[PDB]
Amino acid sequence: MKRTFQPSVLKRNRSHGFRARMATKNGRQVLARRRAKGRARLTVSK
Amino acid sequence: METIAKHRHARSSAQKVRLVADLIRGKKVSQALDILTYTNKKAAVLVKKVLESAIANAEHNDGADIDDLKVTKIFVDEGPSMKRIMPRAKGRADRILKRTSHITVVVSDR
Amino acid sequence: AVQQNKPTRSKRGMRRSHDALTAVTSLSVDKTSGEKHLRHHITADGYYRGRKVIAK
Amino acid sequence: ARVKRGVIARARHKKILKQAKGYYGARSRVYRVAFQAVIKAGQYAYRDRRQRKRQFRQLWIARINAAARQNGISYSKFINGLKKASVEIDRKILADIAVFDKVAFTALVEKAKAALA
Amino acid sequence: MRHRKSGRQLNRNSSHRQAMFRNMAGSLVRHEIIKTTLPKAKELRRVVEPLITLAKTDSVANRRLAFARTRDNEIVAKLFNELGPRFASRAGGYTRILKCGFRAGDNAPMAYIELVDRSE
RNA sequence: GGUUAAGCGACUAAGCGUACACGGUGGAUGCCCUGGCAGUCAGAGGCGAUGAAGGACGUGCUAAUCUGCGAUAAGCGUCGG
RNA sequence: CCCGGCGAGGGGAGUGAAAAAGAACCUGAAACCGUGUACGUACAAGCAGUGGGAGCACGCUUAGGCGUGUGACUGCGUACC
RNA sequence: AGGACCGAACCGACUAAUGUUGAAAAAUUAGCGGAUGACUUGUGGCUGGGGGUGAAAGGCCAAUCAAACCGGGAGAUAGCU
RNA sequence: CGAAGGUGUGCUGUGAGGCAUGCUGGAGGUAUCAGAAGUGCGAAUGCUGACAUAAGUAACGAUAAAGCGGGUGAAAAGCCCGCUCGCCGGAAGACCAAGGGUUCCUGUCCAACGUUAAUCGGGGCAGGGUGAGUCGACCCCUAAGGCGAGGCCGAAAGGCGU
Ligand SMILES: [Mg+2]
Repeated sequence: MKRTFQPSVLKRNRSHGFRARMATKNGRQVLARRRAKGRARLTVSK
Repeated sequence: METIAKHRHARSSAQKVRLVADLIRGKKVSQALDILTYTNKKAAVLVKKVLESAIANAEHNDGADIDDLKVTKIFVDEGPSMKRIMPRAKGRADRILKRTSHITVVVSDR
Repeated sequence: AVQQNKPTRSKRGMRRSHDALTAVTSLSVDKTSGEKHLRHHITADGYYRGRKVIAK
Repeated sequence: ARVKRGVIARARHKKILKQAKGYYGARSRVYRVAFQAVIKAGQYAYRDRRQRKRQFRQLWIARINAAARQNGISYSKFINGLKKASVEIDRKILADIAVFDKVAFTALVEKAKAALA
Repeated sequence: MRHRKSGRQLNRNSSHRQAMFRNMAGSLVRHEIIKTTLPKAKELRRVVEPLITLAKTDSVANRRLAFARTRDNEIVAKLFNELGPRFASRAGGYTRILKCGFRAGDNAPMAYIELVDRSE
């Protein structure tokens, strides 16, 4: 049974990565919110 | 003089060990050791080690009379439990309990 | 099929009345070394009917 | 100011379990069951404080009737003659007399029979 | 429902039972002393003892028939030469069972089985 | 004193129930706070291309983490206590 | 030091006011699980109590039928929101 | 030559049994259909919620869909329990 | 010379309650009169933690299959060696991509894990191990597509595009 999550690092970085987030105004809002919340892993990269 | 020797956090259920404890309660030590070492249970091995520990406990720390030594008080108390997760069908989880036991043996000549 | 009421410890205790173990009493005494062993069984060091059976 | 209820609640629980000391199983250990047992014990105690008077009254009449019929008279006739003799002895003492001192009870029945006529 | 029936199952099918006894029969005669469970030892006598009786007479036909069991030439080689003369003057009862308690892994009735004399 | 008959009859607890004593698991209650919450009085009310906020990796006699620091890497120079 | 598998665990000795403060460590309740003692229970039917109540065991008292623990039998009694 | 035939890999899921706190939040076994095409599959990309996509079942859109998920309005409102 | 708290006993009040004391406890508590409430729990398929019941019952995860001898070891059906028996063998063999991120080898241990035993292990601890001009990546170029100086358009955000 093929489950929903099929891992792929290349797609993972291009979708939720740091540069993908910074490419849009909305992504900067997401990064600002996580920085305010103080999360250790700001993005998904590495 | 009463001699106390106990095993704490023994990896066995209190109910299982208690089934062997009542076999030797109040019996003579000379025969009590024979019953334990000829009993086909894991708990028999555990209580035998405690009983032998009490025997040398009542001679290195007490005076004499090994032959007249008699087990007076024996009881098994439930100890801390360990919580483990056993997955079941349809994504349901069941918390299984791994029960530890405290085996206390009190032996005295009188 | 499952309980409708919680059984008490009295019912639990009476159910375990027949679960008590039967301790052996008079296993045997060897005729050569005089050591305890099961009936119709060899001893720890391979004694049965006095004569060697295992030779280690 | 925040108030901690850990001390007063425990004291109330001990009091209820104290009153229900030794009924059966959970009724002497579990407050949720002990409290119901304590209240039901109160209703029975209140109810039987009135039933005790009726119970002992029933016993005394039975013993008086037994003793009177031993002398050859029914209980109803004994009291009927007893009232006609203007004697105001209650059934408790009459039952007490009938058991311990036989000759005294024989005096009561003879007077009742005499006063009956 | 086991009325006058003999032949234990040992929680195995016919193929596994035949192979396990065949392997165990060769191992027993090779060493003259093995330790196995009581039910295994008791059914092993219904295999090795008939084999020894067949080995009492040495012939080309008997050796080939004896080779069809235990499927090993060395076991057949030891028979008809070693265990033949020893048991020539014996009528049955070539093996005996010595109970030795229970295992510590599964608590099973343990017993040694060996030949009569073993020449030791 | 004995035989027979009749009547009555406790002492048994495999286990359980009640009370007490002694224990185990459990971590409630009491006490405590280099932790929070709300304010008052003052300051600051911004940082950054002379490279910000926030991070990665290194840096000790160091194996890890926290803190500091940045190949001059738990640090360097000057002036004071 | 001893038992124990050169373990775990435990008992001694010692420190300590205290180890009934031993690192699972202040105080350590209840549910729950046991050991011993006292009483009852193997011909008795049901919200398990209540009123009466023999018997049994322990403390009384120096007698005075007292108190505590249990409860054979018996009338009544079908939980709470 | 064939949207040809029988039949492996591969794709799919018509029947029966088991399983139904399962080995499995739709599977296993025995059978079954297609299997050179309107076929299947790997990698990457695009279409974003009154919207997408749909050989059309109001089916699918991260184990969900007659309007996905997360946060906010928000302690919505409830003559109801 | 013993506070709070905990655990029993006795006395006392029409009741919520109050007082005294035995033991534990080992440092705070607080009269009377007033003042302020996060002020009194048995229920809300209440919330959090702990512990029961079923019960030592079901189950221990493909019916491919184990037996013996020796060894280490306190202990061997499961670890190592050897002999057999069986299974896969267009796989249950071998090499890679994706993914994982030290699971690889050696020494040592059985606290926790392995649905049992454990000396064994993909478990704990320590040490070691990955060597490229020719392999791949990197690098030159490009498809679908993404971004996009100027530019066009759009309340702003922004959309499209050379
Ligand atoms: Mg109690």
